[PDB]
Amino acid sequence: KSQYIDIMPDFSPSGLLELESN
Amino acid sequence: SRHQFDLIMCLKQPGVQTGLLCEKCDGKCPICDSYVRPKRKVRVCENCSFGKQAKNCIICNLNVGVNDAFYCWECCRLGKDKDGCPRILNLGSNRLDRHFEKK
Amino acid sequence: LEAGSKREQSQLCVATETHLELYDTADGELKLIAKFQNLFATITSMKSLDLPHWPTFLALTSDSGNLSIVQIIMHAGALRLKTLVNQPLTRTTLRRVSPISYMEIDPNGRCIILSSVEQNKLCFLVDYAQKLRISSPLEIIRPHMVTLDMAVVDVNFNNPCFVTLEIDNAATQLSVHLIFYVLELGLNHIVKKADYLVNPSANFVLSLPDLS
Amino acid sequence: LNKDEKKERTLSMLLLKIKNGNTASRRTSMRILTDKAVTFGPEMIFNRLLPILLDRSLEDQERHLMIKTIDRVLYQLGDLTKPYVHKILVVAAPLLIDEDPMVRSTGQEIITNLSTVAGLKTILTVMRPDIENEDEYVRNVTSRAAAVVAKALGVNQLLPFINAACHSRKSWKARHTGIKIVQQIGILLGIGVLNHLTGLMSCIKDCLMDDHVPVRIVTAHTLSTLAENSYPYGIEVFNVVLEPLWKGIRSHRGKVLSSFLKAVGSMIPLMDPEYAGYYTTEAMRIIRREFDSPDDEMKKTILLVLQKCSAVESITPKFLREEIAPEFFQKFWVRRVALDRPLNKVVTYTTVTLAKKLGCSYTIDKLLTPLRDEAEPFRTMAVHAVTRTVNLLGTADLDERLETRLIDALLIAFQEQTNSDSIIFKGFGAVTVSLDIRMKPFLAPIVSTILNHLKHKTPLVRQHAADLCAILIPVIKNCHEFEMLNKLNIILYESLGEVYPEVLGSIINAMYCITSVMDLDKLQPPINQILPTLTPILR
Amino acid sequence: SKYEDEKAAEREQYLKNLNMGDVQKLGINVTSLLGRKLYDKPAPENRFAIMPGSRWDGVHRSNGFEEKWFAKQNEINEKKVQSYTLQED
Amino acid sequence: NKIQQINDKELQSGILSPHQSWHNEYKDNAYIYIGNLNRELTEGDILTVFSEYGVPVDVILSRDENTGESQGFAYLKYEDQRSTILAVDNLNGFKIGGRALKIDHTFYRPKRSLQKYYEAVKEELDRD
Repeated sequence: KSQYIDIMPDFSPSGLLELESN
Repeated sequence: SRHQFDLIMCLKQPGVQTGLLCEKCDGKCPICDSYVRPKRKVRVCENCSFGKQAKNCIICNLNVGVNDAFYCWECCRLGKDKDGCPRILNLGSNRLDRHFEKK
Repeated sequence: LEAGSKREQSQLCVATETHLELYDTADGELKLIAKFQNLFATITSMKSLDLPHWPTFLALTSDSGNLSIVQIIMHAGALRLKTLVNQPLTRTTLRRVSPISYMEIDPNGRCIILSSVEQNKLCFLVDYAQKLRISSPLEIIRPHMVTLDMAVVDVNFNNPCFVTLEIDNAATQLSVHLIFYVLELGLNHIVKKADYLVNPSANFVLSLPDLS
Repeated sequence: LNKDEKKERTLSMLLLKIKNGNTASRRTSMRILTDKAVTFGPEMIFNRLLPILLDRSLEDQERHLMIKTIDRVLYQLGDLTKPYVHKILVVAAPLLIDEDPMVRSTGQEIITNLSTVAGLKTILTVMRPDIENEDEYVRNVTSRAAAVVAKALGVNQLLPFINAACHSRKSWKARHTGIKIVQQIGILLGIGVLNHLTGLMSCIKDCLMDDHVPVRIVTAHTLSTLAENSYPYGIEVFNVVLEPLWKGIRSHRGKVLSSFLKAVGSMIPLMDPEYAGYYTTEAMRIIRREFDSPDDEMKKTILLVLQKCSAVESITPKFLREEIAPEFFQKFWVRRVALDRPLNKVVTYTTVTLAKKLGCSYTIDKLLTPLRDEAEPFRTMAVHAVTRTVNLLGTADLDERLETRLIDALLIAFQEQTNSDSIIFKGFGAVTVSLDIRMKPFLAPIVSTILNHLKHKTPLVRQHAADLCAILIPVIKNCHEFEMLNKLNIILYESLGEVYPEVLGSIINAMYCITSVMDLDKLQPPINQILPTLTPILR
Repeated sequence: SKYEDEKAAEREQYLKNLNMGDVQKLGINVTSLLGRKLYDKPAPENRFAIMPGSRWDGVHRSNGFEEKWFAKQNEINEKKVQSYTLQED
Repeated sequence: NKIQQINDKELQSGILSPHQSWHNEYKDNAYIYIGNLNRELTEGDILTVFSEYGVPVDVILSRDENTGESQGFAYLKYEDQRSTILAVDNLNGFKIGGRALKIDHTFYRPKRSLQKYYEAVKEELDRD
């Protein structure tokens, strides 16, 4: 009941994928 | 080798195993390099045996060996037979220098 | 010979440089069985090797620097002297460096051991299979030491040992010292265990079995 | 100056002629160095010579002409100072890692000459600051360099150096590289490691326990090399290390499991029959568990252990067929294996060794599924296993059905080959030689395909059509199909004006095989009509 | 034991079925085939004609193989025509 | 670079189409092991590069239970398998963040301990 799981996904952009193009 | 002066033989106490010669060096005495009248099998020492090294010709030590190596009659009369392991260690000046010029 | 099945250790082979002969016993009286063909070499040692698992075949080193293990055998109608292994060692003549003249055999048949006078001593490690097989030799070279009396220690399968009386060739005074060697089967090399300096008069060595 | 400024040119001219010069030029300027190397200052030679070897421009032809001058100069002078010994190793040692063995050796040829020249005491002072070095590539270089020194001078003189580095608590990396020195000592010395194995074991065991895994791993490999290179003799010195391996196997998994199993796998053949049966049945549990590991490092270790175990007396050939064999051929013969060469060589060699314990008829039974497979590169792999096996196995075992299915598998795998390789011919020729008199019924349709392929357009296929006649002839005479012998011979005669020299050579080879075997009178063309057709071919 | 075996079998089935690709399972053939979101802009060409997922950034990411397969594809397809047409006599 | 080595040999022989290709060994597999990832790439960003070759239904990034950061490997199931043949083959050996990632076919077995992480991921990929 505190947290579902301590881990969980993100679905957020890292600066690495955008950066390499620019 | 008789004509190629830089190469250094082994000359250790021969064990029980027979040297081998590639198709190209086949039928040659390892001392005088003569194609005629063999007499006795060669016998090389342990430390020339072991793994990949044992298979390679005992003259060029590059190509893989197939036939046994014999001493010629004349080298068994002189006694150069029983000096030691008749196996060439280094590849020598001639073989290298061909190699690099070609590429 | 003459018996379908009989095995008895009573029988003896006797050699002299060129010549070789075979006698029998057990009749109480030494009989000649065979005289073999003419050898044409100089036999510098002869010792029976009896190896476990089989007749016995006399191991014979000579001039020619060959260790020659020969089995006397019955073929055609008469006894012949048939060879099994002749391993090359040094050169042909009777010469001081060459390892003949002392040949003593592990009492169980695990290994032959040879020496010279001076320089080297070799040890070949015998095995039997579908065909008799010798190992590559085991060398020890002590450079200035002339050797006298190589006699050999029995052992119960531990590790074959042997004892020599060596005297040094280059020294100011005569010192002749007794020196034990142990072939170590595990690492496969001959080790020098104990070395004791004894008075110069020393003449010969002999092995006392067990003391148990 | 102006007088001695002339020697300053001469060497720079000689060093020019050698590097870039006519072949008749440099050959005279090498003769001048080898004689005059003494009179010129070794300072002047090395200070001028060595910088060339550091540019990025030089070609391989030009570099080996410079190294051949260092080797010929070092051979003479014989007394050399430390500043240059550091320089020479900077140049020479990176050769030891170079791609091809010809360069690898001429690099090794230097350091074994330098080791005697510069003496023992000097070099070991130059390695000490170098082994403690931070840079990886420099450490990978002087593991191989210090090991070459070890063989030339003998390892005992150099052993307290290693023991200082390996057991060193000072730096982590000195422990690591100090242990690599043990491999290339064990690899160079080959069998002869042995008598030194006790002294070396000082380093390995205690350096094994390190908390750093990359050291834990290296020793597990340096044992497998010492274990193999030793072979039958060692075990008595490896009992000390056998205990901590298992507690590392039974836990750490990962890549530590791949290294520890390689060590334990290569101790087995030197264990006694009593133990050797024990540890394998221990280890065979681990392998069965790791068949699914996608890593390469593990697969190379799984193959080593399967490879080793068959020899051991304790496992029976029945146990293999019942379990290990069917779970082998299905997992390791996937088409993804046949593609990469480094893991093909292993799987076939592993198959071939298992073929001894396994009935020959059992392995060949399982290799029919790949011989009939659709993929080309996978049919070639399963041929190497049969041919390699075939010399290894006698064909007496095969019931008639496999004898027919084997030959259909080969003919197929023969007639779709693309690349030219010997393996198909030796293989299809090691089968025939074994079963020769039994071959008679299968020999009619095979010869039909030779006559069909000698009409084929692509010139490779006319090589392999004629290359496989030279193999079948000694089979055929036993068969007695002489009319065919005269049928093949004429067909090889009418083709003997072919264009392609690669193909025309092999037709004559088959002509030579038919001629020797057959009755001289019989030959069809016959001989008196053949020989005048050859004389213009000698030209 | 039998029950256990059955259970094991079931789990195996589950494992396998989860792993199988969706289009094959419904299959029967060969803007989304299974109504999944699809990209908009023109994508690079492809061996199988599959269309990138709605979420694609739009950068080429490739080792360069997929283009080299076409070169071999075109080659093999060309030398079937060249072989007859270049025939002579 | 292990797998990339194969396809060049394979293609060179003109193997062409899956029946003769080693990719045929699988056919029932969809998930792809995605290795040698950089540490900061998260599920959404691994769900950037891999839709070039198909439509992902699932994804799993392997990450330590405690600190919750990338182990560096992921398991990503494409809707239509043949994307797998396409991704493994074409994108293997490609640089992201300095280190060249590895792909290979995999049989993927779910683990109890992540059970919620499945719906938490699925719900986002279930949006489409």
